[PDB]
Amino acid sequence: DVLPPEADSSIMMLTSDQKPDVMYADIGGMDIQKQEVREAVELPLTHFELYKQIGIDPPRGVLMYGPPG
Amino acid sequence: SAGFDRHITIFSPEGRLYQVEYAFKAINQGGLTSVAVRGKDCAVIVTQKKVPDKLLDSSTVTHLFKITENIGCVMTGMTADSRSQVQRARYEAANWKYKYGYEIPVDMLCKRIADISQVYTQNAEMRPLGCCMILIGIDEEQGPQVYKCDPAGYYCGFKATAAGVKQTESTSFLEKKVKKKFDWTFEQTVETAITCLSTVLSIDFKPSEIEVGVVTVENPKFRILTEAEIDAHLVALAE
Amino acid sequence: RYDSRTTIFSPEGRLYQVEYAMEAIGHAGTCLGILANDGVLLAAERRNIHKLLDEVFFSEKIYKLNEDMACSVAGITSDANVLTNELRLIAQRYLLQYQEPIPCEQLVTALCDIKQAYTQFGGKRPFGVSLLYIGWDKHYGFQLYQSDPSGNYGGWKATCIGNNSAAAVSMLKQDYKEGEMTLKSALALAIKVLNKTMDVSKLSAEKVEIATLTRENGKTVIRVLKQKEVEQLIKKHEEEEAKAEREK
Amino acid sequence: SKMNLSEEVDLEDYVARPDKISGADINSICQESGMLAVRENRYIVLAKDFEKAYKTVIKKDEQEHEFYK
Amino acid sequence: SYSEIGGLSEQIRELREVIELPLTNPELFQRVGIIPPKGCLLYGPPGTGKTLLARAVASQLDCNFLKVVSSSIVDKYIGESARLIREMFNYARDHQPCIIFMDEIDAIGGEGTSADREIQRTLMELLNQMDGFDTLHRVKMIMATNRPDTLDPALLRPGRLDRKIHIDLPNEQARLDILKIHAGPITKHGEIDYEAIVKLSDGFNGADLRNVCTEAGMFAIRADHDFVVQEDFMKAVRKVADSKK
Amino acid sequence: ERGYSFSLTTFSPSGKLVQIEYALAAVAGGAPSVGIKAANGVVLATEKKQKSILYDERSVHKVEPITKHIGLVYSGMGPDYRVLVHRARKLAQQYYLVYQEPIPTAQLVQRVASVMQEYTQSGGVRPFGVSLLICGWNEGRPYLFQSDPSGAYFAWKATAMGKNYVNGKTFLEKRYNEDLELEDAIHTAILTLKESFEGQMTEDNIEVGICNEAGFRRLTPTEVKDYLAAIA
Ligand SMILES: Nc1ncnc2c1ncn2[C@@H]1O[C@H](COP(=O)(O)OP(=O)(O)O)[C@@H](O)[C@H]1O
Repeated sequence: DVLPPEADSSIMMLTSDQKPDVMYADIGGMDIQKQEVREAVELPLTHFELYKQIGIDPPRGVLMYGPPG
Repeated sequence: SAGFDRHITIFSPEGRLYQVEYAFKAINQGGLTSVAVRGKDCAVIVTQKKVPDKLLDSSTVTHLFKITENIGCVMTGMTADSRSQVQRARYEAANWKYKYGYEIPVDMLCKRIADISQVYTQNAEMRPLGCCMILIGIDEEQGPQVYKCDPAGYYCGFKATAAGVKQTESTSFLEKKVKKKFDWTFEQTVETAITCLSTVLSIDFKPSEIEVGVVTVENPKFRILTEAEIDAHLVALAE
Repeated sequence: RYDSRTTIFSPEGRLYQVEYAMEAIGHAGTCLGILANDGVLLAAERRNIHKLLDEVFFSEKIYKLNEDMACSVAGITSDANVLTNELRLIAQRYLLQYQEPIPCEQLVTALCDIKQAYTQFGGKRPFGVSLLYIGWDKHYGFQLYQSDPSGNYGGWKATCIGNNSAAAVSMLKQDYKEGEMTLKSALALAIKVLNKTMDVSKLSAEKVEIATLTRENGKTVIRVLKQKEVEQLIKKHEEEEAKAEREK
Repeated sequence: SKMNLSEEVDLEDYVARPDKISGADINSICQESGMLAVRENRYIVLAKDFEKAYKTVIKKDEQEHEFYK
Repeated sequence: SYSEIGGLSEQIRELREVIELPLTNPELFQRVGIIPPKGCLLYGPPGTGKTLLARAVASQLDCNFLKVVSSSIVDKYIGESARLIREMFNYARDHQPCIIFMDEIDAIGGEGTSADREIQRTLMELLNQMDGFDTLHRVKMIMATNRPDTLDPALLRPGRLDRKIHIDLPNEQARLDILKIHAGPITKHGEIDYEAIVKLSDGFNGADLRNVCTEAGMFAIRADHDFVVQEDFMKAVRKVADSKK
Repeated sequence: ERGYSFSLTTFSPSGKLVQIEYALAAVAGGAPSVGIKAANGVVLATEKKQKSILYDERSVHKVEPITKHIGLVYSGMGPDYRVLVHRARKLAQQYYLVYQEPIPTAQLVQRVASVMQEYTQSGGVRPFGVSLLICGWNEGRPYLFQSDPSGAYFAWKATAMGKNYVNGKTFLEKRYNEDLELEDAIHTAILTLKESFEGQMTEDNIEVGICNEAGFRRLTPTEVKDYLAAIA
């Protein structure tokens, strides 16, 4: 018998009980910053067809920078 | 946050002279604090006289020094450097009077003193004097003025000021007082200073525990009130 | 390591602090002198061309030393200022003592003598500024002199310092003209090299400074070209460049 | 939106101040104002607590040394 | 108990309000609508009793207590300094509620070298552990320091170890209470002139009074056995003055 | 660069005088001050915001004169600024005693920067960690110069040092037109400090010095209050 792999929380992959509980509406403003982040790390996972329809691979990395807090 | 520090002439990467910073933290080593408050027509300074023995000659324990007949100062910091600053200020005031023909305004006094302390900050020859000068005096056409001027060489005019271990608490209490504007008469000024030191120290202030110096426009002369006078002032504060 | 003081000799015999001062000229501005008979020029560059910079001097990189001497500068601003002050003082001292203009080389020798002294005595950072010299004298006429923060100097016909110095000198060698170096050709060559050694193209007139020295009726008029003549010079270079594309 | 604010607490007079307070500073201003209201056993945050807390999160200088300015 | 530490009534009350309230009655904080505060910063002269205060809170709350010397956690080898904080916090996750009392932070809290950037890295690890991702948790920290100006401003935030409690050297009236609590257990039928001892003990710290009591007991041990005379307290104070310097 | 940042007389392998850069960083962490050059004159403004109400705001002035036609402003070490202003006044008086004409702005700034360079050439003396903005009315054209601890004097038309200086320059190049006058130069200068000054603009918090045809003069609080009520 081959057993399914065991990599559930090897390096602290967020489990179903470790959700941050922070809604998008909970955070204030950041509309442009939300849209840019949502456009590289959330949108490609769901709507990959729309990305492939233009001929661009979705951006793979984002860097949020600014003053602390 | 030690930084480069070790040489006073060496700037930190962020641009702060760490060695000059430690002079301020050397100021409050003496365990005493002095409070100055400017009234409508007078300026008063109250300091801590903590004689930790019965053998000390209480006459020479004074932190108040008379630089000139019209301007007096109180010391908060290391005693030796404070005395050295007193000696330098006396020479500076005498030189001003001999060179320009009239007594030195209190502002120019440790403008010059802070200028001397600033050269000590730049040139790596003299270790900076770890003590603050609080100067009072009646100058004509501007009335009483109070000047607190630090080892780093920054001088400014204070409606009231305090330096020592209990410096932040005292200046906060003054923040509370000077704002609810009232008639800052001489008795009110002395009361404000006494309340400052008492509230920050929570001490009943036995009359041998403090030294108050008064300069008033009516008699522009540096005077240190004797024990009986400060006892009467403390009683008037009580009721 | 042996770069703690300017007076420390490395085990290989190399003054590391000096060479650190030498290589630091790469951060200095681009100033070049082209080959030219009956004239000579320097072509400087203005890095700080921000619009909020009011212009009052028009010679921030071009300095006049004597009535017949002009020098550029490439290095630390304060060092360049004190060095040019000493330059003018030495030139005027020679003029007072001999009642004759300094003969070019002896002024450059004076600066290099002063400069090397900082590289020998301790407690003084070596002067990290190299500067071209132009001038005329009754001995050798027009000359171009290369100062170097080590106190080493040298006669030159075409050289440059600062950013992209190697590219500028290589390009000056590519079209190096001996003898047939008229002032118009020298100006054209200066603009042509400045077009490439400067990263920004089109060579805007306000960002390029040319100073020329010519012998006119025994007066040695030192000229700094205004915006109009620099504009027409870059226009001439642009029209010449248009013809070069006919090969394709 | 989740905090219990008195009707007299007008948030606009604090957002119009020119101080460059960060989002973390804004959350500090809110949480410490609520804490101050809690200290007095009051279950409603008043404008006085908001003004008092507003002064304690924007005075970041405090110590300084008066000679760097 | 909280009565064991004497003369910090105001500071004791602020620490109770900061830490005891979110762990005992969070209903007030959730009714107001604010996330419960976590962390209190006790600063003062060394030996004044901040650790005793932390133990008193951890005893009244009947919760597990972690005491750590912050100066010990900064190890020469890279990454172990932040690793210790990481293990500490993940440890507090399993055993809840937790009082994470950290000692003098000036080593950790408050630049061109690897060893200096190590302190930066462990500082970022600390601030991430207190306020940030994973679980915001309910454990509390009694992180205490000796020099408050050195502390990083970011280390002073509401959900990030707010409330700078000042614990100065034992107050003038506090000396009497401290001597009452630490000398009362010691058998002593003779009357006490406590004011004289307090005046003879100026600049003393809380531990010094306990050493005075223990050493007075020692003087009694080297003698009859019963504490009867004030001269013993005088010489105890002097030897806890000159020999403890 | 890492171990050579201490000494000011030691070149880094890239030849960077790191101590001067650290002094300039100290300059960039000072109180924001702005000066702009109008076709009518030069206006300099700074924020003298005390840490408490306890201070006498009129005691120490930041916008200060050298001669009747030249004023100074700074963003950095005030104690270092005082010695600088003293030496600048001495140098101007020395020029007046020899040439009998008032110091031109260019020359005065050159010798002040030379004084600055004197403290950045040997070990044991620290660079003057303040940057100075200098005005002047002479030979019928206004001047505005900035001198840094490095000794490099510029010819700024309009600039601002201190905290949030980048945002201050960003405000400029937007509402700064060359053909303006002094009266709106005051309004522009007050606006520039507004993007950095954290608090209400009260008459004893912003000190402005106009450097006009008649000469440089520090504005009294009443006129500053008038302009501040006009802008607000
Ligand atoms: N204010 C105080 N009241 C009573 N005992 C004290 C006080 N301060 C210190 N002590 C005694 O000193 C001992 C150690 O003090 P400690 O908590 O280490 O001080 P700190 O936390 O300032 O280092 C404790 O066992 C305690 O009995």
